[PDB]
Amino acid sequence: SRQLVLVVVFVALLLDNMLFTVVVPIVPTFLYITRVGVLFASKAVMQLLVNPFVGPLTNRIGYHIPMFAGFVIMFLSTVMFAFSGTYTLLFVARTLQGIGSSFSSVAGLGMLASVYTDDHERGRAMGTALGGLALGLLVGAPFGSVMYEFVGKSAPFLILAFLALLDGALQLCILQPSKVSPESAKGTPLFMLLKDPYILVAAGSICFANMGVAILEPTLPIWMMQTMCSPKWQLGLAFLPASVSYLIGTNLFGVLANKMGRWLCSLIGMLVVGTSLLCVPLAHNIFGLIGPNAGLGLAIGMVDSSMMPIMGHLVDLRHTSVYGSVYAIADVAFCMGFAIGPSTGGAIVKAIGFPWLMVITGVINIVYAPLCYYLRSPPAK
Amino acid sequence: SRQLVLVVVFVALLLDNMLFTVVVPIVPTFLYDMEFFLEEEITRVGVLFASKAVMQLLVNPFVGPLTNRIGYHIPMFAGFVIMFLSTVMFAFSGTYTLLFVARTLQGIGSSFSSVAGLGMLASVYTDDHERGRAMGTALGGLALGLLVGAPFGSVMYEFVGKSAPFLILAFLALLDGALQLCILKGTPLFMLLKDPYILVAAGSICFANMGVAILEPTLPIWMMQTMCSPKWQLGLAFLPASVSYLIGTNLFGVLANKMGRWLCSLIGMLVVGTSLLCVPLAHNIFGLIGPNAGLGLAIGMVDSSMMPIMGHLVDLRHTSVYGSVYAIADVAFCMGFAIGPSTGGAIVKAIGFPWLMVITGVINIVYAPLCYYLRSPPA
Ligand SMILES: COC(=O)[C@H]1[C@H]2C[C@@H]3c4[nH]c5cc(OC)ccc5c4CCN3C[C@H]2C[C@@H](OC(=O)c2cc(OC)c(OC)c(OC)c2)[C@@H]1OC
Ligand SMILES: NC[C@H](O)c1ccc(O)c(O)c1
Repeated sequence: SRQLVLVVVFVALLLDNMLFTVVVPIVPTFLYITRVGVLFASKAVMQLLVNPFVGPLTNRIGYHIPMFAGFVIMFLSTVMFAFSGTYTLLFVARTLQGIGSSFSSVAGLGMLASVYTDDHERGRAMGTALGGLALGLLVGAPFGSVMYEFVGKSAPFLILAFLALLDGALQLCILQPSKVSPESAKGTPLFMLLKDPYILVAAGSICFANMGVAILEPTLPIWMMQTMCSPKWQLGLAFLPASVSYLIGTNLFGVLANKMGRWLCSLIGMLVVGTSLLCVPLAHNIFGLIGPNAGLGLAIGMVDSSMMPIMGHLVDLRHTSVYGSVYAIADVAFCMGFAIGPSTGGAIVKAIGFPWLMVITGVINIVYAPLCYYLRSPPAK
Repeated sequence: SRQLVLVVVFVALLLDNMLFTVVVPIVPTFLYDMEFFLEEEITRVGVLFASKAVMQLLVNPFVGPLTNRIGYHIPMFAGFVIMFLSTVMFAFSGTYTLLFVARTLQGIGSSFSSVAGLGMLASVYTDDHERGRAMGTALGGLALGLLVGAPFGSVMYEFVGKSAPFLILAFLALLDGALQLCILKGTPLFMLLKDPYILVAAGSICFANMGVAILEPTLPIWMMQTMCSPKWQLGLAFLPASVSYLIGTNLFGVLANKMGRWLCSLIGMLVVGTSLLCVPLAHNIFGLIGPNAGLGLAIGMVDSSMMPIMGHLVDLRHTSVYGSVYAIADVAFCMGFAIGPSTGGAIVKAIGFPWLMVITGVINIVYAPLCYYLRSPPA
């Protein structure tokens, strides 16, 4: 039944981020710049304030009930999006989407770590989970775009709700969301784990790579309109190479980094993240961003697939075998990088500028890259 | 004949590089043989290896006016003589002090020979494209000397005794003198290190070359301490470095201009740092074929991407001469070979060699973002 758990996480993370990326191409057309920016950040902020309360929560109720709650909140958010047509209602739906995604991500990654106890196999299970995440990000944009250009606004949200119902049936079949079972092992407190430089280094690498992508997310279209003066239909396709490379890289490197070397995988991934971010503000046309964006996506996939099991290896080597808090910290890094991007990108660009922002991010990644060597062989307990 | 000057300069540079890289795997073994504990003498070994760089740095400014005053053949002949004494002293020295004098003489003679021979080659070939054919051939001979000398002394220290390779090199030096025996300005360097762009390029070259500069005095001792390899493999381990450097320099001289020189230099510095980090984890001679080959390829990348950048920087702003790119990278070379081995003894005494490799790799990686300064430099 171990494989069956991965199937849910493949589909749980598939649909959780499908609404996260299907709402972007329907909101600015529907409501028709700062006001729209704060809307997207609602998922990031609200999940950040709930992650510390979710980590220890999984130590007493298990990963099943939080996942079922995330499913329920997914259903409610998508159905509310299907009907609500005001700024406040969309903000509430976004906040619900963020909180439910918090449960879904944390519980899914924790249960994936728990049910897989071999580092080599767990480096491929998480790789395929991140591949499903990349597939969801790939399919979110064209889905909503096409069925808003044709079927109607409530159509894609209704279809996603039906797929969520299928997900609930699947979780009733295999995940068993019926009873609360506390974890036998007592996880270490979060503020012990924040004092461990190894977990700090891993979380920092993840947070800095995802900050490199997150800052690029909203800031890139503004730079495109300012410099290249390009139509709208290909702006979403601009990030398509990055997401495709992320999917390919997460699968391949979940296969490969176990034999390549985890520390080396993270180091080279951060180095290519830095180099790609340096080269990104140098492109003079849409074709010029295929290379740097593809490299950045592959690098972020490398960092994710190499540090996602590295957290489990660290917690198994030093701390106890309770997995909620470490992935709570990792998702906190993810979500903080997500939050810092859109709410502050305009101010950062107006103050220093996009090229200097990318240079700063890339230099931080490069200078931080050697610190990943600290995880080559962390001492045991 | 003009080709005679080419062959004599080729032999001179080849012999200089051969001596430099043949003193590498013999001095640690030679010192160990006398006693039969190298952590106490590592500092003196580093100072000995840096003596040539220090002495060359001291004597470099005088050679210019010295060459102007008396000519080229006499200082070039002086290099032959001092190299002969260096080879003979290496063949017969038994104490540390004698070897130090031999290395200092080798440095003085190397400076004399290199400067005088390159000046004579420039004087004879006034085609202005010839140097590109003749200078390229001379540098290829330098690369061949680096390729051959390191395993040479490694190969023939357990087979033909101790002074055999040095005697052969002295005999070749006699042939080099015989070949030459039947024969017949702008922007001084002190103002070329006041520009931050050229300083960035020179620092890149020096920090990339420091990976091998530190390796030369301490790697054979590390091998004899941890792996217990045979005495004819210590100089063999540097064979992958030479092969990788030749492959990388050719390939990237072909291929670097299309992807951008700054990107090639940045990637090369990053891979230099990664390879120097990977070096301490090698657990046998076979394990070092990967990291050492990668480090050699990385240094070749850095050189092939920096030398054209140095040429462009010198041409756009200052008035460049045939040796401006040679001089600036040379000063980086001597500075690296003097500051690496000199502080290497102290660093390995305080902390292990792996920490030294980690430190050098970290400096290279952190300096790597500084290569953005050279992306389209403006007057
Ligand atoms: C030692 O003797 C040197 O110092 C030469 C080499 C130094 C260093 C090195 N030592 C080793 C020792 C080993 O065993 C212990 C094994 C491997 C290595 C390697 C591999 C890496 N490496 C580089 C070697 C290359 C030489 O430099 C040039 O070839 C050159 C080329 C140019 O144009 C193309 C120039 O510009 C016209 C120029 O002038 C500035 C110089 C350099 O200086 C003459
Ligand atoms: N884990 C998500 C990752 O940061 C990412 C990669 C590529 C993207 O186009 C994206 O929106 C997010």
